[PDB]
Amino acid sequence: ASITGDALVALPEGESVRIADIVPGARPNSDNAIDLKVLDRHGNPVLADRLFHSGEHPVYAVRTVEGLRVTGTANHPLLCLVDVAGVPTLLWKLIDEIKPGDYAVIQRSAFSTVGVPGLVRFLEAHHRDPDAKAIADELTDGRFYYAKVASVTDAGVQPVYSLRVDTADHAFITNGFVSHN
Amino acid sequence: ASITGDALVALPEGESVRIADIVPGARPNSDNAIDLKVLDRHGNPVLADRLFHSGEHPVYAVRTVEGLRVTGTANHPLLCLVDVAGVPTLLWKLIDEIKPGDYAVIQRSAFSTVGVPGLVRFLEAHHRDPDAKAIADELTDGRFYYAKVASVTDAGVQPVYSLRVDTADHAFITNGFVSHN
Repeated sequence: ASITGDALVALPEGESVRIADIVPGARPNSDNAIDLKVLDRHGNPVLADRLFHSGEHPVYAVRTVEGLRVTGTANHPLLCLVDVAGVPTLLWKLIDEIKPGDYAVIQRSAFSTVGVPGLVRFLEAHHRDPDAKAIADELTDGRFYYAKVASVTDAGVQPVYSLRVDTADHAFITNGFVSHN
Repeated sequence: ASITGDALVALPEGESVRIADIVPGARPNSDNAIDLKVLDRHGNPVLADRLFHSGEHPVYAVRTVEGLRVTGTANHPLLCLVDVAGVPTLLWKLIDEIKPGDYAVIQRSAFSTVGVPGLVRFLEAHHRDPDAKAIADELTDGRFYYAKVASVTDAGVQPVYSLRVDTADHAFITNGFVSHN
């Protein structure tokens, strides 16, 4: 939480909706019950049960080398591909902490460059790490794309929204980016 | 139904098991209850509740231009990309009917060339077909690969197996190929 009203929330069947339109005319600082099917971290349909309009807050624009962009608050978490002691790990980073060069995870199903950054060296260096094969599988999922962050810029103060998704993961797709509730 | 005991059944976490090993030593012509999580048509975990060893039957080897191969009976259904009046449609074809040049659907998650054959012409020709966008989405899923069939050859008479998957679709992954129960 939270992102700007223009973010497109990925829905099933190649469909998508701006978050400000899920509860058209939602009051600022309102907790609204909804029953929406939304794509999760893997592009699979999951249930979102609350639309929160959290009022207006300072917001920052994260832009990708490819031109993708998402605007949300400083503490809004986006899933990034992080190098943790040699192992490429999928981890939530707050917008606050994203810097150019970071790799944000993109869910390709949200639409209707080359390789997992650092997987090769990881494989040849590790590989016979019992979970090296399980790791490779997840990173390697064909629905993922790793976009290089170009810039995180101040975007002003804006009305800001979030969803509540019924999932242990609590993630949804906003402009191709994997967002946390 | 049915395929040869060597077919690898795709399981979650990059794991896989030969179908003859799900119920080691299963009797020929036996209906066996199991509780196995298996990947479905999209690489998502689904429940398989029966392992059938259907005795020995004539079997045929379907080989792909890339070298992929699956061996099963004449009436065993494999999901293929078929041109139905200009629209690339995912349809079950029996091994009996597969010919070189056909495109079998491969689920990439079963492992740990270029483009949807005929989608472009379909898009430029159709596109503003209300479901043209929903269609493009499914065909376009990053987890799919379309392998060109090179040959369907007689493979002899062999003990043959099948799973029962708890799904309206009734599909499972066998050697990368999307098989029907």
